[PDB]
Amino acid sequence: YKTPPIKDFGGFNFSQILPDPSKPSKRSFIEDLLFNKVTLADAGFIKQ
Amino acid sequence: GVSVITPGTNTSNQVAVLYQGVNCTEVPVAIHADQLTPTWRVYSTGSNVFQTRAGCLIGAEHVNNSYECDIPIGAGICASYQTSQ
Ligand SMILES: *[C@@H]1O[C@H](CO)[C@@H](O[C@@H]2O[C@H](CO)[C@@H](O[C@@H]3O[C@H](CO)[C@@H](O)[C@H](O)[C@@H]3O)[C@H](O)[C@H]2NC(C)=O)[C@H](O)[C@H]1NC(C)=O
Ligand SMILES: *[C@@H]1O[C@H](CO)[C@@H](O[C@@H]2O[C@H](CO)[C@@H](O[C@@H]3O[C@H](CO)[C@@H](O)[C@H](O)[C@@H]3O)[C@H](O)[C@H]2NC(C)=O)[C@H](O)[C@H]1NC(C)=O
Ligand SMILES: *[C@@H]1O[C@H](CO)[C@@H](O[C@@H]2O[C@H](CO)[C@@H](O[C@@H]3O[C@H](CO)[C@@H](O)[C@H](O)[C@@H]3O)[C@H](O)[C@H]2NC(C)=O)[C@H](O)[C@H]1NC(C)=O
Ligand SMILES: *[C@@H]1O[C@H](CO)[C@@H](O)[C@H](O)[C@H]1NC(C)=O
Repeated sequence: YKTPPIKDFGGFNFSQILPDPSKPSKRSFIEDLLFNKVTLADAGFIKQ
Repeated sequence: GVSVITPGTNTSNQVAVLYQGVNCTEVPVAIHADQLTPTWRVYSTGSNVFQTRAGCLIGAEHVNNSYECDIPIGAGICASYQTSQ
């Protein structure tokens, strides 16, 4: 389900919790904070 | 590790292999010139070698469509058996 472009939610606000396209990782603002807060190790990237 | 992808014994004998966590340059170096743990090398010729995040996928034609997962592979990749077949 795709959120409608118009954010007419009767004054309620969700911009921070909704995804922002500008982010290369389509993550909500709060999600980005969670990612940074966790000191992840062994990400499992392909590397080379 | 080396894992084998199959759609069923008799649905087809065609199968694909995955070198999880490997680069798609050593499996070519794993050609019959040097005998690694795998003995078969006919598919080591490639002609359809595909590199993905999970590892090196060989023998499986790479498409650019989207469908529900058929057989899990990893890192956002699932393979199926569709059409030609
Ligand atoms: C939610 O409330 C506000 C007012 O309508 C709007 O969301 C707000 O968007 C700004 C982004 O501009 C957030 O911070 C601001 O950033 C700018 C730079 O872009 C900065 O110059 C400002 O000083 C400010 O810090 C702001 O935190 C954010 N607030 C909230 C509650 O999300 C948005 O219009 C409203 N969204 C909805 C669905 O009503
Ligand atoms: C798997 O093996 C191949 C080849 O061994 C690797 O290909 C290499 O990829 C890097 C870039 O990702 C190439 O380095 C490049 O060098 C130029 C200058 O020559 C630089 O301007 C670029 O920014 C980049 O750093 C490299 O030439 C290329 N070949 C080799 C032998 O390294 C590949 O990276 C390995 N991993 C994967 C996922 O393919
Ligand atoms: C699935 O579709 C995408 C396109 O949305 C394929 O990516 C690339 O698409 C272009 C145009 O069809 C292919 O043509 C080539 O484009 C390059 C761009 O650098 C150009 O230099 C060449 O002269 C040629 O016109 C391109 O080969 C194709 N593949 C790339 C860029 O890697 C994608 O290949 C398709 N996936 C498949 C067939 O598995
Ligand atoms: C052999 O073919 C039938 C097709 O209905 C099915 O049982 C399956 O594809 C095969 N049997 C197996 C894998 O045990």
